[PDB]
Amino acid sequence: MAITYSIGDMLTKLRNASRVGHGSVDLKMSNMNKSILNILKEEGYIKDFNFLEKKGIAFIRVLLKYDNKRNPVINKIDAISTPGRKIYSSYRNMPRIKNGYGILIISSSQGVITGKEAKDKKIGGELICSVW
Amino acid sequence: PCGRKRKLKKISTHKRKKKRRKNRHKK
Amino acid sequence: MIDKKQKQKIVSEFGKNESDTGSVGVQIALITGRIKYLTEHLKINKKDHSSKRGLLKLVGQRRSLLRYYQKKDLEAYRMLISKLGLRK
RNA sequence: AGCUAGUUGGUAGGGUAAAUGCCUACCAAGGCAAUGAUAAGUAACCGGCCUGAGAGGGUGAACGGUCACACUGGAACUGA
RNA sequence: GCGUAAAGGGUGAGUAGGCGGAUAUAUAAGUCUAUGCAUAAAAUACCACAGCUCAACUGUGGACCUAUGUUGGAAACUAUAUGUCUAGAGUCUGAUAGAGGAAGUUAGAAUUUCUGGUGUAAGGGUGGAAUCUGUUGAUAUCAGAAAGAAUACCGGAGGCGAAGGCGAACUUCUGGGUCAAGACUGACGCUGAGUCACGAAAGCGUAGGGAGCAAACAGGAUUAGAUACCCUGGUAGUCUACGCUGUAAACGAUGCACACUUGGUGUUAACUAAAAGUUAGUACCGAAGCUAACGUGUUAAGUGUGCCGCCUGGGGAGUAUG
RNA sequence: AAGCAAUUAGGUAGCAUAAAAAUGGUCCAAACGACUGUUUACCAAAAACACAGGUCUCUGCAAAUCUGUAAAGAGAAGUAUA
RNA sequence: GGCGGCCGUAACUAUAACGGUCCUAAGGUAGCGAAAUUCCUUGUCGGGUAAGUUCCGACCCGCACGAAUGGUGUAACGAUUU
Repeated sequence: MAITYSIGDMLTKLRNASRVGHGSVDLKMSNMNKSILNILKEEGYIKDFNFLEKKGIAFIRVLLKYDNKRNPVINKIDAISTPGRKIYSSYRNMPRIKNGYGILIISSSQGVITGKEAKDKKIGGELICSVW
Repeated sequence: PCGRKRKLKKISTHKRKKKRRKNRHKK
Repeated sequence: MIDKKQKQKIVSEFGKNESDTGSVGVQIALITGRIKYLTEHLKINKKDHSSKRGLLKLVGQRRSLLRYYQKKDLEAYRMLISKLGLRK
């Protein structure tokens, strides 16, 4: 099967649905996927996400958010760390994505947290993805 | 493709094969 | 061919019960039976190459299952190889 | 692309300020190697120097530390 | 970066290796932190402040990295150890399509040769001729016998297989795929350096067979010449059994696998009585996107990653040498 | 003296210790024939002949072939893989 | 069993890839070549030697090599020749 990304699969599905301009997208469900979508939700990139059922398997249905002119909120969403190339960073060397206009998402000792929260709590970890 | 490059390769191959045929049976 | 009767017979022997087809021991035993009658067939029909490819795919499947079983349940693995004759 | 036969390890002994095949006498055939042994070529090493946004690349002048050598090849004495 | 510029291995099965669903607990190797604590001699390198008339130069302090060791913590992720689940992948059951492969039998058309009748001067061939065949009875026509090779029609914007490839008919042996609530195992997976297996045609060894076709070769023509194109002949080879060779424009010039991303028009198989739709393929056009352009476009060359192979100006050169 | 022996260590003696006799000279390159063999008894032992291997051709059995005027015999108490 | 001659021709000189012509059943391909074959000849050059008509490696102007009277090589073998 070599899924190789419970993370990149959802990222790619979300990216594709967002650019074609769908209303909702329907992802596999995991603790990290939930955490990431939660961070998106606070940051105002997605409207909401719900938990569901199909054939006894749980899904996450995410409500894509666009402006009134159908320009997506997500512009570019892309992975940094990667099974063949794992990228870790200290809390000082954390990149500020696009001069802060975007957000960085990392996995740290205290859970999956945004870059600003990682800086404010003085913790660092794996660089999951960058969204702007 | 223009095919001049393929022609170049062809004549090279012919010359090399001719060399080998000439030096066959020699010992 | 391995007829339905010996198929079910080996299932009954090797599984925990009558419905336990999918367990690893049943898997390996069935593939071993297939390998045996195929090596018999290919001993005769030496220029048969599609069959040889099928045999080799079966052998690879058996090795894969054997590694998984030996890693997970070791003593069952040694009992199984000793019973089936698969050398180590 | 195979190499090593004091070569690998063991038991005693020689010797050393001191461990060790460092050396010797016996007992085994072992040891290393496509996760690169062995071989050939090149080269003193480092703190550093030059370059470059950085990562890197090249490099080992002077100065400072270590190592090796003092015509070529050996050997022991004196002595902490 | 690898469709066409140099770059995807001919194809597959797999060892080492790399990577890999959901979830619980423990370990703390990786990672992160107290930029704890030390060690990273001095000078040099960075920032200030000073002394040589300044600068170079020189001196006193202050640090920024990141490198190792160690102390106490955090645990998401990778890793380690023990479990749990089923949606991935398999086994079992049922249904079903197919030139898939191997072995053993059989068939007819057509052609050639041989034998026996009828019958006479041409046949054959080209842009035009000739060589050749024929008065030893040709060609044509009728009947019989023998051998070899290949399978019209079905037959295609098909089908199957990993690829090469596979089409007269039957049996035996045998490989793979697809669909489903239809239960079982519970991540058992992806890719894969060496290695192994297969691999059109040509070629080689041994032993047969040899109708037709046909390198080499011979003759007749075209031409200044014709070691060719054309014509008449013709030996290997083409065929069978076994053992080697392992090369192709072996091409979709596009490696494999998974998760996604508007449609139009046909077509194959299955489910459904059939339409009608779905699923798994297989073709054409085409929106967005992509592309140097050509083009590609749910069978991506689109958006992502896993692993392998390969490229770094042309000639010399896939040569010399090992 | 050790050691089962082969050898090992020490000592002794000589110019010489497989002490006598018996008991390979070796290396490099070329020509011819592959090779072991055979041949001119009595001047030629070779590069000649033979050889396994190869090709052509003959022979359907009262076979080809050979010896004889013949019968007959060999081929063969064999059968084209002969 | 057989497997040819003559003549002319290139940015000197040399040769002749090429062309013409006569004749024949067809005019010697691969490979080899002063050879167990080469008369001229102790051809020419290189190696070996202080000095090499022999020997080895080549050149090709092969009097008069040549493909089962086999051609060119070849590990091993030889009371053979050098």
